[PDB]
Amino acid sequence: STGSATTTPIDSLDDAYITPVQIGTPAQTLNLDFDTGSSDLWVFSSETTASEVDGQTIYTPSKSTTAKLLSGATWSISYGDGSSSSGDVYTDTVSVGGLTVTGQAVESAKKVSSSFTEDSTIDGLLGLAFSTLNTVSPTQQKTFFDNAKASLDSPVFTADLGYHAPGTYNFGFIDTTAYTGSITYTAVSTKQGFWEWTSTGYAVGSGTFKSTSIDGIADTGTTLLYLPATVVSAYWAQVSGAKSSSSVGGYVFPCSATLPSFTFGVGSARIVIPGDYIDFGPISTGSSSCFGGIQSSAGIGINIFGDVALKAAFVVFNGATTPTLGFASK
Repeated sequence: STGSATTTPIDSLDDAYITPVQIGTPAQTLNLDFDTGSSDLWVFSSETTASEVDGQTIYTPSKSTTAKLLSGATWSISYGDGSSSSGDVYTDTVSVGGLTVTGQAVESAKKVSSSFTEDSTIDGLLGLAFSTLNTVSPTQQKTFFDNAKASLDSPVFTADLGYHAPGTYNFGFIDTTAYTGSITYTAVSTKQGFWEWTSTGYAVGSGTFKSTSIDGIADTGTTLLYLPATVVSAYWAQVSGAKSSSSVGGYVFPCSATLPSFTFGVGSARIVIPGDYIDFGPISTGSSSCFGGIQSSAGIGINIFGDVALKAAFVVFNGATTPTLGFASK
Protein backbone atom coordinates (compact mmCIF):
# COMPACT_ATOMS: atom_id res chain seq x y z
CA SER A 1 0.00 0.00 0.00
CA THR A 2 0.83 3.68 -0.27
CA GLY A 3 -0.63 6.99 0.77
CA SER A 4 -0.21 10.57 -0.45
CA ALA A 5 -1.54 13.70 1.23
CA THR A 6 -1.10 17.40 0.61
CA THR A 7 0.27 19.48 3.48
CA THR A 8 -0.61 23.19 3.66
CA PRO A 9 0.95 26.10 5.55
CA ILE A 10 -1.34 27.40 8.30
CA ASP A 11 -0.44 31.01 7.58
CA SER A 12 1.58 33.27 5.26
CA LEU A 13 4.83 32.64 7.15
CA ASP A 14 4.78 28.81 7.08
CA ASP A 15 4.60 28.81 10.90
CA ALA A 16 3.38 25.20 10.65
CA TYR A 17 1.77 22.79 8.18
CA ILE A 18 -1.55 20.95 8.37
CA THR A 19 -2.49 17.70 6.64
CA PRO A 20 -6.02 16.30 6.48
CA VAL A 21 -6.54 13.00 8.30
CA GLN A 22 -9.64 10.79 8.29
CA ILE A 23 -10.54 9.34 11.71
CA GLY A 24 -13.34 6.90 12.46
CA THR A 25 -16.42 5.58 10.70
CA PRO A 26 -17.98 7.55 9.05
CA ALA A 27 -14.83 9.55 8.51
CA GLN A 28 -14.21 12.62 10.62
CA THR A 29 -11.61 14.78 8.88
CA LEU A 30 -9.23 16.73 11.12
CA ASN A 31 -6.28 18.85 10.05
CA LEU A 32 -3.23 17.58 11.89
CA ASP A 33 0.31 18.84 12.30
CA PHE A 34 2.59 16.00 11.13
CA ASP A 35 5.49 16.03 13.57
CA THR A 36 8.64 13.96 13.03
CA GLY A 37 9.83 15.23 16.44
CA SER A 38 7.13 13.48 18.51
CA SER A 39 5.25 10.21 18.57
CA ASP A 40 1.68 10.85 19.75
CA LEU A 41 -1.37 11.15 17.52
CA TRP A 42 -3.65 13.38 19.56
CA VAL A 43 -6.74 15.38 18.66
CA PHE A 44 -9.11 18.03 19.90
CA SER A 45 -12.25 16.11 20.83
CA SER A 46 -15.71 16.05 22.31
CA GLU A 47 -13.89 15.42 25.61
CA THR A 48 -11.75 18.57 25.46
CA THR A 49 -12.58 21.15 28.15
CA ALA A 50 -15.05 23.49 26.44
CA SER A 51 -13.26 26.72 27.41
CA GLU A 52 -10.11 25.37 25.72
CA VAL A 53 -11.68 24.79 22.29
CA ASP A 54 -11.85 27.86 19.99
CA GLY A 55 -12.55 27.06 16.36
CA GLN A 56 -10.90 23.66 16.04
CA THR A 57 -12.57 20.66 14.49
CA ILE A 58 -13.10 17.97 17.11
CA TYR A 59 -13.10 14.20 17.03
CA THR A 60 -16.21 12.71 18.58
CA PRO A 61 -15.54 9.02 19.28
CA SER A 62 -19.17 8.33 20.25
CA LYS A 63 -20.11 9.07 16.60
CA SER A 64 -17.63 6.51 15.25
CA THR A 65 -18.78 2.90 14.93
CA THR A 66 -15.17 1.71 14.89
CA ALA A 67 -13.99 3.66 17.97
CA LYS A 68 -13.06 1.62 21.04
CA LEU A 69 -11.93 2.99 24.40
CA LEU A 70 -8.39 1.87 25.22
CA SER A 71 -9.41 1.14 28.74
CA GLY A 72 -7.23 2.61 31.46
CA ALA A 73 -4.90 4.42 29.06
CA THR A 74 -3.89 8.03 29.56
CA TRP A 75 -1.41 10.32 27.87
CA SER A 76 0.34 13.58 28.66
CA ILE A 77 2.84 15.47 26.54
CA SER A 78 4.89 18.67 26.69
CA TYR A 79 6.57 20.20 23.65
CA GLY A 80 9.78 22.22 23.42
CA ASP A 81 7.88 25.51 23.23
CA GLY A 82 6.27 24.84 26.60
CA SER A 83 2.90 23.82 25.19
CA SER A 84 1.12 20.71 26.47
CA SER A 85 -1.91 18.46 26.26
CA SER A 86 -3.28 15.36 27.95
CA GLY A 87 -6.25 13.01 28.00
CA ASP A 88 -7.43 9.46 27.37
CA VAL A 89 -7.18 7.08 24.41
CA TYR A 90 -9.35 5.38 21.81
CA THR A 91 -8.41 3.06 19.01
CA ASP A 92 -9.95 3.76 15.65
CA THR A 93 -9.48 3.66 11.92
CA VAL A 94 -7.15 6.38 10.64
CA SER A 95 -6.48 7.14 6.99
CA VAL A 96 -3.92 9.49 5.46
CA GLY A 97 -4.09 10.17 1.76
CA GLY A 98 -5.65 6.81 0.93
CA LEU A 99 -3.54 4.77 3.38
CA THR A 100 -5.60 3.16 6.14
CA VAL A 101 -4.55 1.87 9.57
CA THR A 102 -7.08 0.01 11.70
CA GLY A 103 -6.62 -0.01 15.47
CA GLN A 104 -4.61 3.20 15.58
CA ALA A 105 -4.26 4.85 18.97
CA VAL A 106 -6.10 8.16 18.80
CA GLU A 107 -5.33 10.19 21.89
CA SER A 108 -8.30 12.32 22.85
CA ALA A 109 -7.44 15.61 24.56
CA LYS A 110 -9.19 16.43 27.82
CA LYS A 111 -6.86 19.40 28.32
CA VAL A 112 -4.76 21.57 26.02
CA SER A 113 -2.54 24.53 26.85
CA SER A 114 -3.36 28.05 25.68
CA SER A 115 -1.05 27.90 22.66
CA PHE A 116 -3.20 25.13 21.20
CA THR A 117 -6.54 26.81 22.00
CA GLU A 118 -5.34 30.03 20.40
CA ASP A 119 -4.48 28.30 17.13
CA SER A 120 -7.75 27.55 15.37
CA THR A 121 -6.05 25.93 12.38
CA ILE A 122 -4.47 22.91 14.11
CA ASP A 123 -6.86 20.16 15.23
CA GLY A 124 -4.12 17.97 16.70
CA LEU A 125 -0.73 16.37 16.04
CA LEU A 126 0.31 13.21 14.23
CA GLY A 127 3.66 12.07 15.53
CA LEU A 128 6.20 10.48 13.18
CA ALA A 129 9.26 10.09 15.43
CA PHE A 130 10.01 6.66 16.88
CA SER A 131 7.35 4.95 18.97
CA THR A 132 9.66 4.80 21.97
CA LEU A 133 8.70 8.46 22.61
CA ASN A 134 4.97 7.76 22.70
CA THR A 135 3.51 8.94 26.03
CA VAL A 136 0.56 6.56 26.44
CA SER A 137 0.52 4.80 29.80
CA PRO A 138 0.52 2.01 30.89
CA THR A 139 0.91 0.54 27.39
CA GLN A 140 3.01 2.59 24.97
CA GLN A 141 1.36 2.93 21.58
CA LYS A 142 2.74 2.85 18.03
CA THR A 143 2.80 5.75 15.59
CA PHE A 144 0.70 5.77 12.45
CA PHE A 145 3.87 5.04 10.43
CA ASP A 146 4.90 2.19 12.70
CA ASN A 147 1.46 0.61 12.35
CA ALA A 148 1.39 1.07 8.55
CA LYS A 149 4.99 0.02 7.91
CA ALA A 150 4.62 -3.67 7.21
CA SER A 151 1.79 -3.01 4.76
CA LEU A 152 3.66 -0.35 2.82
CA ASP A 153 5.30 -1.09 -0.52
CA SER A 154 8.49 0.26 1.04
CA PRO A 155 8.99 1.13 4.73
CA VAL A 156 9.42 4.87 4.18
CA PHE A 157 7.66 8.18 4.26
CA THR A 158 8.76 11.40 2.62
CA ALA A 159 8.36 15.06 3.50
CA ASP A 160 8.22 17.60 0.70
CA LEU A 161 7.31 20.88 2.39
CA GLY A 162 6.54 23.97 0.37
CA TYR A 163 7.84 27.50 0.74
CA HIS A 164 4.78 29.68 1.11
CA ALA A 165 2.94 26.90 -0.75
CA PRO A 166 1.45 23.44 -0.28
CA GLY A 167 3.59 20.31 -0.28
CA THR A 168 3.28 16.58 0.12
CA TYR A 169 3.67 13.75 2.62
CA ASN A 170 3.99 10.36 0.92
CA PHE A 171 3.92 6.96 2.61
CA GLY A 172 5.40 3.80 1.15
CA PHE A 173 7.09 5.13 -2.00
CA ILE A 174 9.62 7.66 -3.24
CA ASP A 175 8.27 10.00 -5.95
CA THR A 176 11.25 10.28 -8.29
CA THR A 177 9.61 13.26 -10.07
CA ALA A 178 9.61 15.32 -6.87
CA TYR A 179 13.33 16.13 -6.62
CA THR A 180 16.39 16.98 -8.69
CA GLY A 181 19.68 15.09 -8.78
CA SER A 182 20.15 12.17 -6.40
CA ILE A 183 19.07 11.42 -2.84
CA THR A 184 21.95 11.35 -0.37
CA TYR A 185 21.39 9.05 2.57
CA THR A 186 22.93 9.55 5.97
CA ALA A 187 23.01 7.57 9.23
CA VAL A 188 20.38 7.89 11.94
CA SER A 189 20.66 7.36 15.67
CA THR A 190 17.39 6.29 17.28
CA LYS A 191 18.79 6.32 20.84
CA GLN A 192 16.86 9.45 21.80
CA GLY A 193 13.77 8.44 19.78
CA PHE A 194 14.34 11.07 17.09
CA TRP A 195 15.39 11.11 13.46
CA GLU A 196 18.83 12.16 14.68
CA TRP A 197 21.67 12.58 12.19
CA THR A 198 24.94 14.44 11.68
CA SER A 199 25.30 17.22 9.13
CA THR A 200 28.78 17.55 7.62
CA GLY A 201 28.95 21.34 7.78
CA TYR A 202 27.67 24.64 6.49
CA ALA A 203 28.20 27.71 4.38
CA VAL A 204 26.78 31.22 4.62
CA GLY A 205 25.81 32.76 1.29
CA SER A 206 28.58 32.44 -1.28
CA GLY A 207 31.07 31.71 1.48
CA THR A 208 33.38 28.75 1.72
CA PHE A 209 31.97 25.56 3.16
CA LYS A 210 33.04 24.81 6.72
CA SER A 211 33.49 21.09 7.35
CA THR A 212 32.24 20.39 10.85
CA SER A 213 29.94 17.78 12.37
CA ILE A 214 26.55 19.07 13.52
CA ASP A 215 24.36 16.53 15.29
CA GLY A 216 20.67 17.33 15.11
CA ILE A 217 17.16 16.11 14.44
CA ALA A 218 14.96 16.27 11.40
CA ASP A 219 11.78 17.76 12.90
CA THR A 220 8.81 18.75 10.75
CA GLY A 221 7.04 19.98 13.90
CA THR A 222 9.59 22.71 14.62
CA THR A 223 9.25 25.81 12.45
CA LEU A 224 12.78 27.21 12.50
CA LEU A 225 16.38 26.04 12.11
CA TYR A 226 18.16 25.82 15.48
CA LEU A 227 21.95 25.46 15.33
CA PRO A 228 24.97 26.07 17.57
CA ALA A 229 25.58 29.67 18.58
CA THR A 230 28.85 29.79 16.66
CA VAL A 231 27.11 28.82 13.39
CA VAL A 232 24.19 31.17 13.94
CA SER A 233 26.50 34.08 14.81
CA ALA A 234 28.45 33.49 11.59
CA TYR A 235 25.21 33.65 9.61
CA TRP A 236 23.75 36.83 11.11
CA ALA A 237 27.11 38.60 10.93
CA GLN A 238 26.50 38.68 7.18
CA VAL A 239 23.20 40.55 7.58
CA SER A 240 23.45 44.30 7.96
CA GLY A 241 21.77 45.49 11.13
CA ALA A 242 21.04 42.03 12.53
CA LYS A 243 21.25 41.56 16.30
CA SER A 244 20.36 39.05 18.96
CA SER A 245 17.56 40.50 21.04
CA SER A 246 16.96 39.10 24.53
CA SER A 247 13.62 40.96 24.76
CA VAL A 248 12.35 39.40 21.52
CA GLY A 249 14.02 36.04 22.14
CA GLY A 250 16.34 35.62 19.20
CA TYR A 251 18.00 37.20 16.19
CA VAL A 252 16.12 39.98 14.45
CA PHE A 253 17.03 41.97 11.38
CA PRO A 254 15.76 44.98 9.46
CA CYS A 255 13.28 44.03 6.88
CA SER A 256 15.22 46.20 4.40
CA ALA A 257 18.18 43.80 4.62
CA THR A 258 18.99 41.08 2.09
CA LEU A 259 19.31 37.63 3.63
CA PRO A 260 22.08 35.33 2.40
CA SER A 261 21.36 31.69 1.72
CA PHE A 262 22.44 29.01 4.19
CA THR A 263 23.90 25.72 3.01
CA PHE A 264 24.06 22.58 5.15
CA GLY A 265 25.93 19.39 4.35
CA VAL A 266 24.51 15.92 3.93
CA GLY A 267 27.50 13.70 3.47
CA SER A 268 29.31 15.12 0.46
CA ALA A 269 26.07 16.70 -0.80
CA ARG A 270 24.73 20.20 -0.12
CA ILE A 271 21.25 21.58 0.58
CA VAL A 272 20.82 25.30 -0.03
CA ILE A 273 18.24 27.23 1.97
CA PRO A 274 17.43 30.40 0.02
CA GLY A 275 17.64 33.63 1.98
CA ASP A 276 13.91 34.30 1.63
CA TYR A 277 13.15 31.11 3.62
CA ILE A 278 14.87 32.66 6.65
CA ASP A 279 12.48 35.67 6.87
CA PHE A 280 9.67 35.23 9.42
CA GLY A 281 8.34 38.73 9.22
CA PRO A 282 7.74 41.59 11.62
CA ILE A 283 8.22 40.83 15.31
CA SER A 284 4.93 42.66 15.87
CA THR A 285 2.43 44.10 13.42
CA GLY A 286 3.87 47.19 11.72
CA SER A 287 7.40 46.72 13.03
CA SER A 288 10.42 47.19 10.81
CA SER A 289 12.24 44.51 12.83
CA CYS A 290 11.91 41.02 11.35
CA PHE A 291 12.35 37.69 13.13
CA GLY A 292 15.07 35.40 11.86
CA GLY A 293 14.50 31.83 10.76
CA ILE A 294 17.90 30.62 11.94
CA GLN A 295 18.28 30.75 15.69
CA SER A 296 20.59 29.43 18.37
CA SER A 297 19.99 25.99 19.88
CA ALA A 298 21.92 26.95 23.02
CA GLY A 299 19.73 25.99 25.94
CA ILE A 300 17.56 23.56 23.93
CA GLY A 301 20.08 20.76 24.36
CA ILE A 302 19.84 19.62 20.75
CA ASN A 303 20.14 21.11 17.27
CA ILE A 304 16.91 21.08 15.26
CA PHE A 305 16.59 20.94 11.50
CA GLY A 306 13.07 22.30 11.46
CA ASP A 307 10.86 23.37 8.55
CA VAL A 308 13.20 26.19 7.45
CA ALA A 309 15.78 23.55 6.59
CA LEU A 310 13.52 20.67 5.58
CA LYS A 311 11.40 22.71 3.14
CA ALA A 312 14.54 23.33 1.05
CA ALA A 313 14.76 19.57 0.43
CA PHE A 314 12.97 16.40 -0.49
CA VAL A 315 13.41 14.33 2.66
CA VAL A 316 13.21 10.57 2.99
CA PHE A 317 12.48 9.09 6.39
CA ASN A 318 13.60 5.51 5.86
CA GLY A 319 12.16 3.18 8.46
CA ALA A 320 13.98 0.05 7.35
CA THR A 321 15.46 -2.19 10.07
CA THR A 322 18.35 0.25 10.23
CA PRO A 323 16.72 3.64 9.75
CA THR A 324 18.38 6.32 7.66
CA LEU A 325 17.56 9.81 6.34
CA GLY A 326 17.78 10.91 2.72
CA PHE A 327 18.02 14.43 1.37
CA ALA A 328 17.67 15.69 -2.21
CA SER A 329 17.53 19.16 -3.71
CA LYS A 330 14.31 20.07 -5.48
